[PDB]
Amino acid sequence: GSGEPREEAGALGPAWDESQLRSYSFPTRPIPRLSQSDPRAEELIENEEPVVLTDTNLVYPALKWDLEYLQENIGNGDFSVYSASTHKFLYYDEKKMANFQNFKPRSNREEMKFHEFVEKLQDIQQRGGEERLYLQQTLNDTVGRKIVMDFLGFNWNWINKQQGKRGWGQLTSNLLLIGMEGNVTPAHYDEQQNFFAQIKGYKRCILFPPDQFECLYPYPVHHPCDRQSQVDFDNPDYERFPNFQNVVGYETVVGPGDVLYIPMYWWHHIESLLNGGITITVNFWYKGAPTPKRIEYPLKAHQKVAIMRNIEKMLGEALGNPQEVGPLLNTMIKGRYN
Amino acid sequence: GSGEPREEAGALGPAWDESQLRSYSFPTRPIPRLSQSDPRAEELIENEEPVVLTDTNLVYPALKWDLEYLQENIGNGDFSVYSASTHKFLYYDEKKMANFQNFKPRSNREEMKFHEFVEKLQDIQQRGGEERLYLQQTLNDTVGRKIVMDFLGFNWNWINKQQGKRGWGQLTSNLLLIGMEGNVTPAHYDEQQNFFAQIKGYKRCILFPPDQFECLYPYPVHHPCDRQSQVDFDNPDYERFPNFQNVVGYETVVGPGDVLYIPMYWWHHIESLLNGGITITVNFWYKGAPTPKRIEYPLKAHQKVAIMRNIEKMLGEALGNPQEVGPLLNTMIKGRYN
Amino acid sequence: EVVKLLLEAGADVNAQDK
Amino acid sequence: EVVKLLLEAGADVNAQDK
Ligand SMILES: CCC[C@@H](CC(=O)C(=O)O)C(=O)O
Ligand SMILES: CCC[C@@H](CC(=O)C(=O)O)C(=O)O
Ligand SMILES: [Zn+2]
Ligand SMILES: [Zn+2]
Repeated sequence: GSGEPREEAGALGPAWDESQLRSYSFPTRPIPRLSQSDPRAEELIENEEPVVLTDTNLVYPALKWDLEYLQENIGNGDFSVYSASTHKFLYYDEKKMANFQNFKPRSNREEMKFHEFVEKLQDIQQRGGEERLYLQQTLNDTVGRKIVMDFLGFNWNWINKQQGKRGWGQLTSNLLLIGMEGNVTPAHYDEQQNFFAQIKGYKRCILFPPDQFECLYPYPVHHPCDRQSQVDFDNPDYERFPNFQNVVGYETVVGPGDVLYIPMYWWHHIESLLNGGITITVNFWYKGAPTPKRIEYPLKAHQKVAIMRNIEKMLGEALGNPQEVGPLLNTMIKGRYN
Repeated sequence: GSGEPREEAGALGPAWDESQLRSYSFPTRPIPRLSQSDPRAEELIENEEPVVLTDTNLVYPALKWDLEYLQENIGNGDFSVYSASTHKFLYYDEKKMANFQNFKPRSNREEMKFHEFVEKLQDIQQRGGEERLYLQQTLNDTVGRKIVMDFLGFNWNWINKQQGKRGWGQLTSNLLLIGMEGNVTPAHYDEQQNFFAQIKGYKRCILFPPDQFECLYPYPVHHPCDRQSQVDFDNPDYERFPNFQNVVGYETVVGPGDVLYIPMYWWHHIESLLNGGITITVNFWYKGAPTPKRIEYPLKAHQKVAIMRNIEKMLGEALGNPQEVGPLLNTMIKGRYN
Repeated sequence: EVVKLLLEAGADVNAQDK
Repeated sequence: EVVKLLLEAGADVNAQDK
C-alpha cells in the first residue's frame, strides 16, 4: 500500500480513499514522505532513491492553477493533447514507427489551443462519452504574462541547489500534465532526473528500482515504446513475462504541494485517482551527471541498463536494420550462454 | 561422403578405404579436387570457398620428410607435443584458463626435442600403450640447414601470388603437424586464411561454412576453447545443441601433395585416418584482408560472426568480469527478443 | 574507451520530439 | 566508426601463445 490517506487540514477529511486506486498483482511498500529539511530526505536524493518532499514550495504559485485560470493566461500556443479510448496512455515515439509498421498505437496526438482542450473536455463530460484526453506539453515562451510570473515564482533557489549538489546537467524542460480522472501512464523509465511537482488532484505513483529490469520487460530499444514495460499491468502475461511475478513496487499518492523525486532509470507507473477530478502536474527534467572518471566494480544496475541500451543501439546500426538485432542476440546466446 | 578413394599411380591400389573413417551423425558432400590451373579453383578461392588443389607443388621438397629425416635435420629447438588419453585433441588457450578454473583439459602440452618426440612415440608403440601424441609446432629459425633449404624450395611463387590477388595480409606462421593414426582435431574455426599442405599420410577434413554458426555452438569467447565447437561429434547432445541436427559438412581426404584451402571463419574437423600411420602436415596461416571501406548490406555470415565476437569481448571488458557476460545477455533477450 | 562508450547514458524522456 | 569497430576481425588461430 501507499500509506494511510493523509487527513487534510481544517478537518476536511481524507483527501482520498483506497477505493480510488486501481487493483494490481504485486505488493508495494510506501515511499517516505518527509520535510525537505529532513536529513533523511537529502540522504535519499543523494543515493538516487525516491522521496516525497511535502514542503518545498517548488510550484507554490501554480497551486492556484485550474482550467479557467490557465485558459485565461497560458496564451495561444499549441498544446499536445493525447486522445485514447482506454485509460492507458502508453508513450510511444512517433519517429520509430517506421521501424515497426505493425505497431498500431492506442493513443493519438492532436495539437490544439488550450481553450479547445477545455471545450473538448467539456464536450466529453456532457455527453458522458468514454473518450479520454491527456494534455502533455512542455512549457515554452508562448505562455502569457501571468504564467511567466508564476513560473518565475517557483522555488528556483531550492531546486538550483539540488542540481548543483547532485552534479546534474541542465534543466531540459518542464512538462505540463493535465489528465482526466482514471488516466494511467504505464510503467516506464526515463533517462533524466525528475522532480515531479503535483498541483491539482491526486496521482498514485508506483516506482520500481533499476534492478527490476528483469521483471519489467522493456520493449526493444528500436521499438516506438522504448523504455516502456511490455507487461499489461491489468492482465499480466506470466508465460511471456514470468519474472513479473517477482516485481515489488514503492508506492505513494501525491497531492497539491507535494514533490516526488523520481530518480533517473527508476521505473514509474502513474495514475490519476479514480473519481478524483482532473489532475495537474509540472515536472522538472534534468540531465544526469556524467559518467565518472573512474569506474567502480561491480557495476550498478543503472550502469548495466546503460550498457544494454548501447549494445542494442550499436547492433541496430552495425547490422543495418533494427529487426536483425533479436536474431543476432539469440544466435549469440542459444546453447552458448543460456 | 568424401568421394571415391583415389587410386594411386603404378596400380598401387586405393590409398585408403572408408573403413578408416570415423562415423558421425551428419551428411556431407565432397570438396572439389581440382588442378591449380583450373579456373574453377580460382573461382572457389576468390569466393572464400574450400577447394583441394592437387598439383601446386607447394611443399614439394617436404614430400620426402619422415621422422628419420626430420630428426636428423630439424635441429635442437623445442617442439610443443600434446599428450592425451583420448583421440580428441581439443584446442584450448592456456592464457584463458584463469577465467574458467573448473575447466580441466584432456590434453597437456610438453616441450621436448624432436628426438625425444620420436623416442616417446616408439615407447608407446612398443608397449601397446593408449597414450596419444600430437606434435604441433610453428617452424622457426632453429631448424637445421637441410630444412631451411627445403622450406626455401616451397612454391613461394604460387602462394605469394595468391596472397597478393586475394588482398591478404602477412604470412604469420607455418605450423608443423605430426599426428598419430586416429588423432582428431575437433571442429573449430580460425581467424586467418589457411593453405593446408599435406605431406605424409592421409587426413579426413570436414568443413562447415560460417553460416552454420547456429548449428555448431562455439564456446564463449572468454572460455579457453574459444572458436571450438562445444558439440561432442562422437556423442552429440541434441537437447543442448538442437541445431546440430541440421549441420551439413563439406568433406575430403587429403594425401601427400594435396593442398586444401580452408577459408577464414570456416569450421573444420580434421582426423588422421584410422590405421593409416603417422601424418605430417604444414599449414600456411595468412591474416585476412582488411574490412572494406564501404560496407554492403545485408552483411555476410562471417561479418556477423566478427560482430558477435566483438560484442562478447566488449561486454567482458565493460562488465569487469567475463562471467557476467552470459547473465547480461540473457537479461537483454528474455521476454524482449526471444 | 570502449568501457566509457558502453556506459554512456542517453537522455530520452516521454516527450515527443518534433 | 562504431560499425567498423564491431566489424573488425581478430587473428586468433589454434596455436598456443607464449
Ligand atoms: C508523459 C509522462 C506522464 C507521467 C509522468 C512521467 O512519467 C514523468 O514525468 O516522467 C504522468 O502521467 O504524470
Ligand atoms: C592445431 C590445428 C591442427 C589441425 C589443423 C587446423 O585445424 C589448422 O591448420 O588450422 C589438424 O589436426 O591438422
Ligand atoms: Zn516518466
Ligand atoms: Zn584450424
